[PDB]
Amino acid sequence: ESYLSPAQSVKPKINTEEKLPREKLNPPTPSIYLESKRDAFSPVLLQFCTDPRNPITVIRGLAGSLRLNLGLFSTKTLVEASGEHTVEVRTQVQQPSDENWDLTGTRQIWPCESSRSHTTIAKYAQYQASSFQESLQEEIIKFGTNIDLSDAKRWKPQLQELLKLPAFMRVTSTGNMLSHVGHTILGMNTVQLYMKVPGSRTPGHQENNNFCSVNINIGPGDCEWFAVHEHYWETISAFCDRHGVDYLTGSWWPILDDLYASNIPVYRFVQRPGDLVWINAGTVHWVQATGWCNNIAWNVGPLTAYQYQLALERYEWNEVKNVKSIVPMIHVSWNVARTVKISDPDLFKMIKFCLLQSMKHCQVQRESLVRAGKKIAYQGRVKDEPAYYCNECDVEVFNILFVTSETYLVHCEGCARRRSAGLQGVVVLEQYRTEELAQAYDAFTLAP
Ligand SMILES: O=C(O)CNC(=O)C(=O)O
Ligand code: NI
Ligand SMILES: [Zn+2]
Repeated sequence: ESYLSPAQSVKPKINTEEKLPREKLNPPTPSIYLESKRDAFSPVLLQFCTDPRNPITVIRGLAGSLRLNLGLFSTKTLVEASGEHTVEVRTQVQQPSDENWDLTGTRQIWPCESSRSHTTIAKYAQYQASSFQESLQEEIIKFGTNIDLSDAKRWKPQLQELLKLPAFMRVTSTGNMLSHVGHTILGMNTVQLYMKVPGSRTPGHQENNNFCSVNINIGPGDCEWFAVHEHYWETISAFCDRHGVDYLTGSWWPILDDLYASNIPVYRFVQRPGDLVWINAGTVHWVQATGWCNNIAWNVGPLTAYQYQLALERYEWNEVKNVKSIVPMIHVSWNVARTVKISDPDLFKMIKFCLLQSMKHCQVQRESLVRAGKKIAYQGRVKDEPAYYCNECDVEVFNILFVTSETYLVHCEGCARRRSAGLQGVVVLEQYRTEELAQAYDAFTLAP
């Protein structure tokens, strides 16, 4: 049933069963300094970032290296650009980066209090200033997050500046899987902006479907990072379950000494302004703003055996957990095989095996349908067309689809069948004839 071949895994081997020393558990943060852009467009750094052995990466002083203008992202510039833009606010209590405490501050705990509000960039930029104001007068916090640069109109010069980036860091690249979904998934293939005051905290998580993440500190203020290799993710999960916080949907701040006691190595590093953090596929992380700063982040799937697997594992994992994979993987794999060539021998062979199963399933789902006497219509495809999801379970639907009215809905077989037992009142369609898929399959081969 699975779309992956375990025998094909490009994952590293960390069968490590020996308590690593203290120097191991506080391992040095992989880091790169960019003299010149020539460096930036080098393949060597691409190698580095994608290396499955490097869960996180900080390129140093990258911005000034490409001469990227971060004033475009300054809070002053954003207010002019859009003053009334909506931003969601997360209210929290200001604490030190490694600690999360109970209200009485007696003991330390995983679950992270977070409370949503909304406001305008306008007012919030005001708060960011009125906060820094009193800090001066001296010598509970609000956090702006999930602000869309998606609109290419008012954000135009903004988005036209991160085109200076190497191909693999860009929001849209023919070599970026998020680019083959064929529609917008916000803050992944769009740019999200964060405006912070000191102690602004993002709790533990992984990127959607294990996609790599690019993050650039606008500055001035520093951002403190913590991260853990994708390998340990399910044991961290185990902590959340224990503490009654949802791993995937929940807001949690890890207790480091818990992780250390788990023989779990932790990267911390500081991100200064102009520094680009690259989160590799799979890496559990959480962040805290030591300063006043703005940050910018979007998601990038590279094309690598590693990225693809982890994307697809999480995908199968979400079906199982009954969470929605924000990326329509089977749609993407097909959309890619067709558009893009492939050098990478493991990557190739992985998408191919996935496609085969994608193809094998339709052939079954159809076969059980046709002997069930169901009429299967063919509806072709429009250009610029979205992937499909069930209405109830939110699982991805590809190829054959189940439609209902009152204006139209799409279901998977199970959720459909439940509704109507004989698929009565349901119209089964095929977006792809069996030959269509058949040819596109062997049309897919290996590029030098
Ligand atoms: O930059 C921040 O505050 C949070 N960023 C992320 O979690 C990311 O880029 O993946
Ligand atoms: Ni993240
Ligand atoms: Zn369903």
